[PDB]
Amino acid sequence: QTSKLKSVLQDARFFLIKSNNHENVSLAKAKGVWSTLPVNEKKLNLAFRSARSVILIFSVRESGKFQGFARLSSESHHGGSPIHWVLPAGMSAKMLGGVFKIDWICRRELPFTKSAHLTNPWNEHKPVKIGRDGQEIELECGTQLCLLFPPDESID
RNA sequence: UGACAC
Repeated sequence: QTSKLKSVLQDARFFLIKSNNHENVSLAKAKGVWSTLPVNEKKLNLAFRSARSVILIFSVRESGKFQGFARLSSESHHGGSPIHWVLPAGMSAKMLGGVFKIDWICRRELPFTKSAHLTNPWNEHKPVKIGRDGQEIELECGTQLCLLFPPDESID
């Protein structure tokens, strides 16, 4: 069975998160928080109240593989210092700082070959690895991704 | 409005 995690997959909204470097994803799991473009933080903040739960799926541009997924624990923060994100070329911190708490359901990576049979109809019907940051994935599509993640038992 | 698949 999928343990208590299944409780989210029955009604949660899934979101495709991208990153320009593996360092932002690695830093986000080391901090237990995340940040993204202000148009995406808005979609995640509004999805938080309208859904039973929100799930953020992590990915890197050059990797094409998923680095993990985590449940949005809270809305974006403000009035305090931001996280030390690794800003890629042409990026600036002014688009960030809306840092939100997240709960890592799995720290492990997952190659797209396991999810190759999946596609997002809430998009151009393209595979789950394509599409921009903040793209909303279908309820049952993103659910299936959570079922095909490997166990994090490699950590200990 | 600024982290698509390569």
